[PDB]
Amino acid sequence: AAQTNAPWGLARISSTSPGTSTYYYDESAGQGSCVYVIDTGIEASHPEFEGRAQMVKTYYYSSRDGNGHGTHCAGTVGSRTYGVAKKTQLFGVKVLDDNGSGQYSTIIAGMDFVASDKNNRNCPKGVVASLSLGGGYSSSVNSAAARLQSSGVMVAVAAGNNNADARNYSPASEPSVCTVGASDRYDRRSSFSNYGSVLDIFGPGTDILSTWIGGSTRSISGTSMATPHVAGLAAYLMTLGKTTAASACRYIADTANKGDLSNIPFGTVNLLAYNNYQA
Ligand SMILES: [Pr+3]
Ligand SMILES: [Pr+3]
Repeated sequence: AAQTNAPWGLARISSTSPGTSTYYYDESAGQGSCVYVIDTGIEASHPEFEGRAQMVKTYYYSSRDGNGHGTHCAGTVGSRTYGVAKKTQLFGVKVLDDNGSGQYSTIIAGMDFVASDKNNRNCPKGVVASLSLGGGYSSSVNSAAARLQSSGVMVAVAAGNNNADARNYSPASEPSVCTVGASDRYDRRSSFSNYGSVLDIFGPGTDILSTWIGGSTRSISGTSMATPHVAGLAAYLMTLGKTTAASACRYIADTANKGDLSNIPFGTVNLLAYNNYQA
């Protein structure tokens, strides 16, 4: 399948080179997989989700995304126009408030929730969780991410926007998950992207167009935007049967574009998420 004039991030993930505009992908499009977006919520009513999104848990007064951040990330996972895996099922878990903030206790509860809740869903091709969030180092937050991964969920987490070593941020610094840095459309490390040995992979993160609340769209930047590219890619590859929740991050690194990125510090992987679609 081919989407013409795609957001640059989608085009990038289906090309060995920067600068292309068409997103090439297998028509299976992540069908049969499930992605939990653990964030500010998802505006499930957005036409771009086509009925494939639903809120399943909130830790606040409402399940509504009153911010937009979660809706943007969910859109990059699986919206029609802005999504990597355009036919996946999206599940919203609101651990962040409408200012985009959340307590670590709540974020941990949300991860534990997904580990259990997946056992009540039909997700024959597997389960992914996208965590576009984080703050300073916490062994408890890292452990929650490790548990979620161990439970059989492909966990993708943001590296953080501190232009620093991700070792000092959580859940980024949890080794057993998939820690995602951000790149821009000229294949530079995004100016804000964290780096370091714990990064597993980079995804498009600068000037990423996706869904927003109020049935709208906008372009924003962050390792928060790179993370759902990788979560969506994992879902897509799992639907194709090429990999599993336990092995998808490694598979994505195995098959990534290598050495294409600039301003990568020595000791940080130079690996950019790539779907290797061959029609
Ligand atoms: Pr290349
Ligand atoms: Pr890792």
